[PDB]
Amino acid sequence: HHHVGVERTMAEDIHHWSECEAIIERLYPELERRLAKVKPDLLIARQGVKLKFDDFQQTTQEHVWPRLNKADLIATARKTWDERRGGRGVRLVGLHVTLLDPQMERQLVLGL
Amino acid sequence: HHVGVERTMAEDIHHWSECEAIIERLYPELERRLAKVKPDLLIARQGVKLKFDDFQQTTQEHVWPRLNKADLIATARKTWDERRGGRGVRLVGLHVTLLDPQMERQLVLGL
Amino acid sequence: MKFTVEREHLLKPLQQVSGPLGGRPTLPILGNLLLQVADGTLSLTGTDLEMEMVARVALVQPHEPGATTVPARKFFDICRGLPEGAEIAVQLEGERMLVRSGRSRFSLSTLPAADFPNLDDWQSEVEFTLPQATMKRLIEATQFSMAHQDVRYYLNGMLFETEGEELRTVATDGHRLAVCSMPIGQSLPSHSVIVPRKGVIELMRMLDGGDNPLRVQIGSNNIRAHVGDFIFTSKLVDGRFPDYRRVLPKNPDKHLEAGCDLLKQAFARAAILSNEKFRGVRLYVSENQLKITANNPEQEEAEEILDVTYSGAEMEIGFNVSYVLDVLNALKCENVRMMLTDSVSSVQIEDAASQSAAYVVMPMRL
Amino acid sequence: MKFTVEREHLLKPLQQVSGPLGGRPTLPILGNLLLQVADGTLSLTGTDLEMEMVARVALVQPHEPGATTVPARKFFDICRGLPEGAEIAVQLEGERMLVRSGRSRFSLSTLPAADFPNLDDWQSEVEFTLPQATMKRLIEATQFSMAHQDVRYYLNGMLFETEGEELRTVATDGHRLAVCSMPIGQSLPSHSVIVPRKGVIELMRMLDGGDNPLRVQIGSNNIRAHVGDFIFTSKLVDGRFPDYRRVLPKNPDKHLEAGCDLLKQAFARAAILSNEKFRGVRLYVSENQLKITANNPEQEEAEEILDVTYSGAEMEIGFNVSYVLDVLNALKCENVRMMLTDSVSSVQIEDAASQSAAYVVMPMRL
Repeated sequence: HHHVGVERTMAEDIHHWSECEAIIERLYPELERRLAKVKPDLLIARQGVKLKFDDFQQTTQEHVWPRLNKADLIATARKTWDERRGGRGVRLVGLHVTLLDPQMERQLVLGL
Repeated sequence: HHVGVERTMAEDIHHWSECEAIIERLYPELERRLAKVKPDLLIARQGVKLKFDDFQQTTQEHVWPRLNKADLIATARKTWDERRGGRGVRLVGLHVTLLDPQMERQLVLGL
Repeated sequence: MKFTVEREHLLKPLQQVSGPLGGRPTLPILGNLLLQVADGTLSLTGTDLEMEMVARVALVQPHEPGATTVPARKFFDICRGLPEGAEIAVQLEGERMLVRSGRSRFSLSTLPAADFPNLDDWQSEVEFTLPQATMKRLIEATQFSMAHQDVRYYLNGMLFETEGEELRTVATDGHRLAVCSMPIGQSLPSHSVIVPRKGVIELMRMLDGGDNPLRVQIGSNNIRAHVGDFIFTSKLVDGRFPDYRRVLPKNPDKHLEAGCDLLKQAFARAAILSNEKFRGVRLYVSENQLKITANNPEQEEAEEILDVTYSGAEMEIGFNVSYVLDVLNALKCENVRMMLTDSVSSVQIEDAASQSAAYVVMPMRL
Repeated sequence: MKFTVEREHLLKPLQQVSGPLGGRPTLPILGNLLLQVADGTLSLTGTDLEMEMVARVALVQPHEPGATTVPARKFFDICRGLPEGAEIAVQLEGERMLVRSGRSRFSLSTLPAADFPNLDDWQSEVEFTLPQATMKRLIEATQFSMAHQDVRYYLNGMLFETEGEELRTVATDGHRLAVCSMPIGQSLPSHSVIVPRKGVIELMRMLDGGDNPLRVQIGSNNIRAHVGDFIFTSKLVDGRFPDYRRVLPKNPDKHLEAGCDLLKQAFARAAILSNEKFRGVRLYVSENQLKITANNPEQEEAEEILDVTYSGAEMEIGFNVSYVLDVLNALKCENVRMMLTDSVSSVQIEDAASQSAAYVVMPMRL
């Protein structure tokens, strides 16, 4: 599987959703630029967000989404933020996608 | 398309045995005539004709796949018994009808 | 464009609109359905550019307007393959349409709504409504006689003619003609149009269970049929269709009557030994009797003899037995009447008890 | 040769002996049925030289002995086309077989009986009887996994193996294998033969709900199945079938159980967006979950998530989805167990609650 992602480790931990949305706003065009390098139509299999907390625990996941799309990334972040942060500071925010997989064309044989 | 043979009688016959003896002599003749145009002797129908002393006649034919004396005799016998009505028979005929040529020409409505 | 609809509200509309989508498509968009959310309605449109079928689905659940096109069969197969009762959430997300239900998620390719063919506006000139089942009997009675790919393009379809209170269909392919008419209980203008055969076949896909009325509108160049929430529109065909009145035998003096099913079964068994390509059978009509015979290249033969009612001159005539059985299968009545003239003239066949339908079949040469 | 039999005593027998005949015969006679009147019995036989079906019909009506062959489909269509209850009188008349009923007459081409191919006779080595439904289960369980036209000719057929009191069928085409075994309640000699795939299909044609048991005779080079008044015979394939044991996964340490139907439907929907040619889907197993994904050259994708029972290490493996569906359609049970090893090794799939059948499917590379 092929992933493309970008992340920012903040100078200082953040504690407020507005800060996180603001970092997402600066990362998005960087992810777009990176992904456009390799997939100019921005078509992907999945995308999602990574938050790494001040204890170095993190949460990520991706969900199906066909392009790579800031609105959806922000929505995902806000839910992960609410919900997983658990009052901790956030040290790093990451956005990523996973590309659609290459086609499977090789069927193995039982070797009779 | 028909192939047939017939015997006109000198004296009218009134007995089935005399009919059957005539058939016995016609049959080879018919086989020969039919073989000239249809060597496998495959036909559509065959049958027999009787002409009567009152100038009427009957011909009785049915589906049968080859010229065949036993079946002609059986047909004749039936015709003899059912149709002769005590009249003299003045001619005996055997005949076949050949399978028809294939139909291939579909006409149009002329729209 | 967003909507959520329960699976069973989407299935029949999806089958209906994926419907004009015959075979493999020539242009990719033609294998797609156009989906449009506007107001509280989702519309789905399938087209092959000659005709189109549109279904409307009320949206009771939250939605957002917009439109796109998606591959018709895959969208249907996804919806169908979801469990009964599934709530199907659809949303357009750039060049993909997301379909989600349960923990099933699919992303289908789209092509822009703006690129979908919109059969252009026209005004209806003629309209009439009738039971679906009446339209279906009219079409079923004649449809088999439409030409397929005759160079006479106006034969590759079906005439629909109104006058008085009658609606009639006529179809012919130069070998045979079928004409059926039914009264539909309203005053109609005298008008007729030719609907292309594939439109007629599609109209037949649309008609089924014969509760809802069918409203038909006919324009100068288009026909539209509305049944429930479905709307079928087809172009019409130009050109001067044959007049069936001139095709009917002028004085087919010889009249024979027979059991429809007896006749049909006899022709069907004779057919087994008819020429596989040419399908010729010969009919021999004599006092109260019909003999049918067939024989083939392999020198096999069949003969059927039937009692019929017939008291006219003896004659012999040949037919393609398929043409005859198509007529007898379309008639499905108790007794038929065949009306004959001579061995090289067409025959007219009708239900002995009804003049609603008539068939004319041109013979083969003996 | 003459007999007279009522229509309905002929129809099934004719249907049955026409089984081996399929399509476009290679010699004319192979498109014919051998009919033989002997004693109070009419025998009908159909063959393709690899196998034959023989049906015997008692003749209660007057008959004369003899034998001939006639075109199987024409003779069938004639008898089927005659009215229900018709008495069909048959007599051989030179070349040509006459068939007459009511006012219908047919003459069919013949080929000489002495000329019909006989699967000449031989010595059963194993004889046993079982319920028709049991044979049907064995065959249905595995037939889909037979190879079709592998150069390894012994794969294009099904192995029948008697061990102990069990009969077992095995099929494989190199990508997957199916094995099913069932108790026959009779001590049986250890023996195994390969029935050609068309013989397996025919044997399946033959089997019917059935009161009657199936008697099976296995020869050196033939198998015979007798059910009521029908006797099927096939040649066997003379080759060495691979040992199925060596292809079973050696140490499946991962065990997944899932509901069979929910699994099948999830695969069936993912399959919609799998590559039309290669049909690849990816399965990701993790704690009590299976995720199936598919994506195609058109850049569409599907994902399904299912709860399953699984506590093993996480792994991903790819499969041709139509192979997995085939197995699931064959198992048709409540829960399935899949035993895996790693992404490049075969999986074994069984009914979680039965050991009667097992399936091994090789994966696709990720």
